[PDB]
Amino acid sequence: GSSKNGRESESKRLGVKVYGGEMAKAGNILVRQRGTVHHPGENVGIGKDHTLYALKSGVVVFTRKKNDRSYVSIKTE
Amino acid sequence: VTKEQRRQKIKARVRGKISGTQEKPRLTVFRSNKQIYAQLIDDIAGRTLASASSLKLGSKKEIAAKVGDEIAKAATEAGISTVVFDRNGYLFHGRIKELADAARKGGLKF
Amino acid sequence: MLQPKKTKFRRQQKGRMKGFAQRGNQLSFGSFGIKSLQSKWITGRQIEAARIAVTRYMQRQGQVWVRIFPDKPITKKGEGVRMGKGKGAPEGFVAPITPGRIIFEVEGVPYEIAKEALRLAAQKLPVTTKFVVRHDYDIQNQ
Amino acid sequence: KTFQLTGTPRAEFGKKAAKAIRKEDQIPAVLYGGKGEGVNFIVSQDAVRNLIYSPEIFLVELTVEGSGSYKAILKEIQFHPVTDRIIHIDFLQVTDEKPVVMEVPVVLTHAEGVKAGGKLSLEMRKLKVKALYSEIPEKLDIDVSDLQLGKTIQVGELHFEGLTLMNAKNAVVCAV
Amino acid sequence: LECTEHKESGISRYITTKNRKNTTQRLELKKYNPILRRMTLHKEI
Amino acid sequence: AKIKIQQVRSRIRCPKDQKRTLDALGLRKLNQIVEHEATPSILGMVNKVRHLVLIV
RNA sequence: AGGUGGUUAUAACGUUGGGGAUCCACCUCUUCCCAUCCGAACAGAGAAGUUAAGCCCAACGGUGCCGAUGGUACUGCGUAGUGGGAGAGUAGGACGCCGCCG
RNA sequence: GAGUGUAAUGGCACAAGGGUGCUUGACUGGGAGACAAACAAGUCGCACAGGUAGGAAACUAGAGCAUAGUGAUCCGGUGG
RNA sequence: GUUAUCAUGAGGUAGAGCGACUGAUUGGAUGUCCAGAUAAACUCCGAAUGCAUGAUAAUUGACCGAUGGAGUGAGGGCAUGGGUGCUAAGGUCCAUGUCCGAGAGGAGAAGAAUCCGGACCACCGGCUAAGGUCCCGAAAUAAUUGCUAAGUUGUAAACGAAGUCAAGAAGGAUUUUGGCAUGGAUAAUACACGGGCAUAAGCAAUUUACCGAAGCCGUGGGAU
Ligand SMILES: [K+]
Ligand SMILES: [K+]
Ligand SMILES: [Mg+2]
Ligand SMILES: [Mg+2]
Ligand SMILES: [Mg+2]
Ligand SMILES: [Mg+2]
Ligand SMILES: [Mg+2]
Ligand SMILES: [Mg+2]
Ligand SMILES: [Mg+2]
Ligand SMILES: [Mg+2]
Ligand SMILES: [Mg+2]
Ligand SMILES: [Mg+2]
Ligand SMILES: [Mg+2]
Ligand SMILES: [Mg+2]
Ligand SMILES: [Mg+2]
Ligand SMILES: [Mg+2]
Ligand code: NA
Ligand code: NA
Ligand code: NA
Ligand code: NA
Repeated sequence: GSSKNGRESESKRLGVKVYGGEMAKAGNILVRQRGTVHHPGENVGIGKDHTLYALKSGVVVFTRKKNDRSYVSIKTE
Repeated sequence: VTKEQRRQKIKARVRGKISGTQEKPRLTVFRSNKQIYAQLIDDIAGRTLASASSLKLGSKKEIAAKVGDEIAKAATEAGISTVVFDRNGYLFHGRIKELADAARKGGLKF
Repeated sequence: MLQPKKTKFRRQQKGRMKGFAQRGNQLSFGSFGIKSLQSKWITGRQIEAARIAVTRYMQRQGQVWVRIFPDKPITKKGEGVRMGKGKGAPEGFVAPITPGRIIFEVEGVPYEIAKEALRLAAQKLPVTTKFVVRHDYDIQNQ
Repeated sequence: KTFQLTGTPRAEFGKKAAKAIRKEDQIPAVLYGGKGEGVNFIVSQDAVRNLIYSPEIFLVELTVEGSGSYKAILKEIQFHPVTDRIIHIDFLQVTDEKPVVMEVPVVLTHAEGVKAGGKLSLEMRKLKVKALYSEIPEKLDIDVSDLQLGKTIQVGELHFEGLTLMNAKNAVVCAV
Repeated sequence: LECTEHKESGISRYITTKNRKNTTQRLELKKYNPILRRMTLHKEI
Repeated sequence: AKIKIQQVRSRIRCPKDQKRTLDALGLRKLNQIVEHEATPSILGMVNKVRHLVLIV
């Protein structure tokens, strides 16, 4: 009578942080992800852990394209 | 696998970083068996700003210089410098290099 | 006894049967069948007893179909074992069914024999059932 | 081969409208095909009782009140999971312009020789056929007077009329 | 078998690791000498 | 262009969201009447607590 | 009959025919730039030859792709009512639509 | 439907998968702004100055497809 | 700060599906094909709700910073989504609400959390909620239409016989879906509609009036 289980690790709080429509300052973290679930578009950079962050200030836009690939970009002025 | 699937594969690798704006327009070259062409393109607009070719104008490498120079004069009048040179799936060699060298030697920072 | 040849996992969480069956509520193979009116786990021992009963009738002329397969593992702790300390000893497999799901299909026999043969099989089952005849059937040709 | 059906107009749609319709022992129904939009209407359980619960097939001559008159065939019947009662029907409009696939009963009309012993077995009870609606038989007769031993007549090895056997050729339509 | 390494030649030092059973020769890499403000060769000690 | 709303059921054992909707309407006591302009924002508040209020 | 973009294939794939004014292509040879075991690829040097193939045009619902209306499942609130409403399948659509340059 | 040294999951075709040529950015001085969050800790990322590598150039490089491979303070050792 | 509306955004649950993958799987013709079908650790698909941002509206003001003082860190019931257990437990472990805790009043005969309802004080005033109106016990032996014959009722099943009422189907017989009853129905100090007792004073339906709380209103008097 025993269990060989009982283990788990801490969750990483991953996901979208700034949604489409909101305003971002340069440097703001937009998406925490494993791999490129979302892809960097215009004015958006990618970190070592595939973190998506804003290179310029503006409006966050999501956009689906060929093969339902999602891109994240910043719309400036 | 058919002389074009590889070229399109190389084309998209070059286009992953090279594009054109109103400033620094893209310099694009197409090499046929007999001729050679060039084009200045504004990707945001989508329209061509200038062009040159040897259809209506020495070995083939000796004729790419004239194309590489005639594209400079066309851009010199329109007020273009510091273009960006894309390979278009072409190895930087031979005729294509002479076209790039002539464009750089003129008024463009190709 | 009807059970998977192999499984990917040894244990399974006890799920939840929610509504009426939306698949397997229509006869496809035979002309007569029995359909459940309750949601319940059906064991392999229950199915074997019912199938032997219906096959014993109709002599040796006709074909019987089992339209459910028990693929859900279940466990049981046993006597003198307190709550906790993990899952219990394995106890075979069951098939969960919802109201409307057809269990036994019969073909090759006249109307009256089929009605009686599936009545004996339904009396070995833990759920109340209902006789169904296919709507394209002809009473004047059997 | 022909059935007479009529139906009342249907206006409201949705969960509330349909549930109230069947409270009067009615069935929601639609008709569509070829040119023109569909028609929403209401039939009754008594009216369609002999159209569906039957070993026969018919070319429905449908007269929807308030809209017009058409010709149609049964396409889809929706049954309740537990009560086995009809809850929805859609009729496909048929015209004399292009064929339409439908399945007609096939009848094994004496048996070949002494036969292998009470076999005379009808396996494939229905066969898909595409043709003009006025060329589809009420039945698919077969004469069986050869190979009393172990034999089978396939779907491909048969030619009836200006029909088209789409019923999954290289299959088996009778045996023994 | 992966140990610390200290490349040398105030003085300029760089700390790094290497497998002492795979790379058996002393490490010699060109690095930026802050004191001289130019690249020089740093060898393992 | 106005509309009068009366509370007729208690707010005991109601979800916090419904309790907060009555506050946004101004209702804090049984049988109390409030008056408002019948705009789409106010109408969505009444529709959320329709089982608790009356239009009078 | 070319180059280069936009639109998430209704755009793709495929099938059967047509095309050589000029273009694109296959094509001929490796002394040179450059390359692999091999000028097959990549590169250079030519126009002696062909439309056979890629390529473009017409027609085709063939494989994929898009897809209703109605009905149903599910569900928020609420204790039968009041709102939201799939997936699958069926009628159908579709052999692209737009810019710039030569 | 393979691979990605190593569990699982997510990702990867312009490949992040496989080859070669040259190389040491597995840089010195750095942290606008964010994620995460009892605290202690953790995570992603500048601008530009100095000097490099690859490249025709544009450009990329402050280690590795990502997420585990760990241990405070006190007390001692070594180099400036 | 909150709630509603509008705009914008990212989802992979419920459901569904399986020639869209992996695993599992039924019957046929014969790896090929035709049907049938499954999953917490399957997904070609995919809601309702919820979540984030902005604007407008309403909102007794409900939010935040600094700084003085705390207590708490044994919870519990119910509903919904689940794991575990035996689809046991007034069981156990989470999530979302709610109430008891720290909450009196009314109904339920008598019950911490079921139904109604949040008690400033007084009153020999009035209107209502849940639930009721033959008597104990406040208010209809009220009106109208059916059902039940079992005192069922007024506060369990597989399986029999179909006792009776309504609406049909096929063609006196069979049968289908509803409604109410009947057998199955079962231990130990004496038993239960709470009791009397009722053939309606039971059940279903519609209608009016009335009764009913510390709820609301009225009158007087205080407080923050
Ligand atoms: K009671
Ligand atoms: K009163
Ligand atoms: Mg985790
Ligand atoms: Mg719909
Ligand atoms: Mg900072
Ligand atoms: Mg499910
Ligand atoms: Mg399923
Ligand atoms: Mg403690
Ligand atoms: Mg505790
Ligand atoms: Mg408990
Ligand atoms: Mg539980
Ligand atoms: Mg306890
Ligand atoms: Mg309380
Ligand atoms: Mg009295
Ligand atoms: Mg006793
Ligand atoms: Mg009061
Ligand atoms: Na745990
Ligand atoms: Na609902
Ligand atoms: Na759909
Ligand atoms: Na499957």
